[PDB]
Amino acid sequence: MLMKVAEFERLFRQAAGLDVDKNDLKRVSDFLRNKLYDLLAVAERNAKYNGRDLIFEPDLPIAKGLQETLQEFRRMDTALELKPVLDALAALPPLDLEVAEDVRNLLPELAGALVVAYARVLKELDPALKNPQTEHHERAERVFNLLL
Repeated sequence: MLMKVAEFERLFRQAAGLDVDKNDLKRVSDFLRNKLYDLLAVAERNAKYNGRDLIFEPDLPIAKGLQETLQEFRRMDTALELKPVLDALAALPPLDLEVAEDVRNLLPELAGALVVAYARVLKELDPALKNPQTEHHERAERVFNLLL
């Protein structure tokens, strides 16, 4: 998974006051891993367009809102390990281009930002519910699919 079960739990609680079900975490991890991979796939296309053979941060399609969510995640002081994120991404097809060092270091933070945004979307679907179940996750995925 992108991070430890305890880290996912902590982020859902910190970001949105939600008690996430441990049973839904593997699906959350896989879903967000796919979104992160797709940010890198688009970044690869952008790097090539700019005549480069390496992916830099500006190549990742990060809109202002997600950039602000990333800053908020950074300020939660949650140091996520790189290896689990790289291992999760390696589960999918390799990209043609490698990424710059600053991008590699940004990956765990982007994984955390995606969890913060996902938790907050899940909360907005039912502001009063503290313990969302699988059905709510299906709706949160549909929302994420519209933009990422």
